[PDB]
Amino acid sequence: AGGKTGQVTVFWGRNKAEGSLREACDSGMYTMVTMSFLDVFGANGKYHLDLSGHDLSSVGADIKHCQSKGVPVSLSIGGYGTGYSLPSNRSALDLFDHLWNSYFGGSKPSVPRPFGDAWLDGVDLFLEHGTPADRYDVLALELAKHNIRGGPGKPLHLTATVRCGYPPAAHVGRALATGIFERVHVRTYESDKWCNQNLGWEGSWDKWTAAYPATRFYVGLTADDKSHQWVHPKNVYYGVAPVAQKKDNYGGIMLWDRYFDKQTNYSSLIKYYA
Ligand SMILES: *[C@@H]1O[C@H](CO)[C@@H](O)[C@H](O)[C@H]1NC(C)=O
Ligand SMILES: *[C@H]1O[C@H](CO)[C@@H](O)[C@H](O)[C@H]1NC(C)=O
Repeated sequence: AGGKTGQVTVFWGRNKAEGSLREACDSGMYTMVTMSFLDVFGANGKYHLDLSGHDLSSVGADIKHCQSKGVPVSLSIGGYGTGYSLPSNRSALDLFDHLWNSYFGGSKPSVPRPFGDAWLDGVDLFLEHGTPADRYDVLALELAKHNIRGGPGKPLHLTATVRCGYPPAAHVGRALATGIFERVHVRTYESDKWCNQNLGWEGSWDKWTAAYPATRFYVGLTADDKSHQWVHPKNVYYGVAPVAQKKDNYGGIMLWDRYFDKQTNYSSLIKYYA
């Protein structure tokens, strides 16, 4: 049976008023910060990073500062938008190259590095949109092969942030089928009828965790106390946390997002139940 792990992953980059990345890591509330989102990519070779107006000039320094404090920083690709797809093996490999040379251990004269010499700690796949033609499995495998634990490089935490419902959309299922994802953040705060904190998340949680034994599962909760899917701390303590932790592959809690958490201080208590 699983149990508390003390792990709390939070999303950052959705609202410039949420403070700098450095501030997030300095709060001592998170064990991982995931920036969002690289929202444009595909078979045409055009890539875009959208951090909602945040000052990009200081992100590199903040990333390194976070890492020095033991807080890894990841980059989520995708999002709720419609500007991305990965319809071929070639497009998947080109995206890997772009990520590698722009944010990780790669270096190419023609490719600028948004955060300078900072080297990110992971990649999260937030694939709201996709088709059976997408090849996220090819991208995932390449990223997994660069998760080095005993050689020239550093660990790369490969994750996916998915909808509550099981089974997942085909393109997500194809990627997860590789079996090499380290963590999956199951969003239980979407309005999805039959599958959210109000009703059905537990059943889906059972299916998700059982289907991917090698992957650690995080319960995704919203820090927006105005949401109909918000879970009061006392209900996380006596309900959500205990139930989620019954599974052997429970990994922790994911929070959406830094902005909301900053306004409600949700993690102040939640980090103790994770
Ligand atoms: C694309 O990659 C997948 C997985 O490696 C492979 O099964 C498929 O044959 C590839 N498509 C081709 C033939 O380029
Ligand atoms: C949570 O703590 C912060 C500390 O700065 C405080 O500003 C905030 O008002 C608190 N949350 C509430 C009750 O709004």
